[PDB]
Amino acid sequence: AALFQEQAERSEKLRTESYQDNLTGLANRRYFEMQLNARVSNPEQASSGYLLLLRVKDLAGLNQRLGGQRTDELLKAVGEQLSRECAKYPETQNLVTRIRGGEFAVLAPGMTREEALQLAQSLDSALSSLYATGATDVAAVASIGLAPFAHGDSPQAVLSLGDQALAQAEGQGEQNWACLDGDDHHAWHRLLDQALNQRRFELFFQPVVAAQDTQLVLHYKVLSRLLDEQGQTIPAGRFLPWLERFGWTARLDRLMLERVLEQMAGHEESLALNLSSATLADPQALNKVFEILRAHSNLGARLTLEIGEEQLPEQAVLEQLTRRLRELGFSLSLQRFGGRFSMIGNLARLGLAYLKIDGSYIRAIDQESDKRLFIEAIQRAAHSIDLPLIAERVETEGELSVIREMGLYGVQGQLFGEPKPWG
Repeated sequence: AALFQEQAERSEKLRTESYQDNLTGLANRRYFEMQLNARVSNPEQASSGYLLLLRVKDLAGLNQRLGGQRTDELLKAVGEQLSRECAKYPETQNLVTRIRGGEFAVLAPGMTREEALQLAQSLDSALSSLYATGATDVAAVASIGLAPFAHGDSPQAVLSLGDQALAQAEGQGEQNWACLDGDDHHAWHRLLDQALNQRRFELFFQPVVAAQDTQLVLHYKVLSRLLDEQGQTIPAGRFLPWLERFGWTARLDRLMLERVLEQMAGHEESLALNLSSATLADPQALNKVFEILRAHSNLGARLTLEIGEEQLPEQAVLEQLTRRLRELGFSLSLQRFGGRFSMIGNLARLGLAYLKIDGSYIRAIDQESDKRLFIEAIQRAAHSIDLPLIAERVETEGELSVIREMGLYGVQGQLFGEPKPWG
């Protein structure tokens, strides 16, 4: 659509102008902070992990002794070297940002300290190449601080740990890095291998309603809750990253799909359900899934699968996945969508039930222009292709009225019910 194509550049220009640091291409502090604030809040995204704070040694000195232009060039030079080291860790993806000239950060949710230690050294070792290069004249180049943050730690709290690490690193004339101070690594292992075998995850449901008619329910997202010794539940956030460090994620989709598939034959409502990259990465349990889908031909209409915008395979494959699905009469959509159209290309070609907007963009839309603006930009470019839009993490009576002003299709979030277990 010659139309779509204009509105999908106009929307991506508007991402970059808003959330992209122009120099390095990395996220701006604004975006970054929106993520931290928005992740801690979210039971399914939080929050064990690590924080990287890097400050470059002697900004001022560098500017005098080398002048602004060759200084700017330098931070480009590190943006890169940061990304390069942070590739190995996917969770970090999209979370590498530059706060202030000379200072950058990476949120690495669900990161092992040992991983952190290794990351710092590799990064530190890699960072020095710049000095030799002639890029900087300070040999130590930059200071590296890694703060470990527990989940349930407020973002402000999380940042504060980071400042200490950087400072700790700074007060060290031997090395340039540091990290503050499992567990337990094997307890999680055993607890999880176990619960999977024993089919011991519960099915939680969150309502998704029409934005126009709040009373009108489009579908219930099925979230996951791990059980523990006392049938207490544990939320996707805490445990998910542990499935990954262990490779058991596909195990879960497979389970959580057998359970949904049965339970749906208890009623007639419409559901929605995650589908990991790790089930798509593997071709063995991936295909399992279609077979499960094939047997239950009947419910394809009532079920809808959901990938994270980050977890996408190649548009080439995606086309394959979206199609092979439609054949089974089942629907597909995207979640944690953040306007990276350039990545999809073939979107209008896919035939998605909808896109669920990462909700990091929703919180305080009424009150925060740049967000409201960026989304208006998006609905417009997905209106054209009659691809419905759903907002996650709507909590406030206000945020809602702004979406009705925006004419999005639908809403999900604390405002319409936390996730619970109704059938």
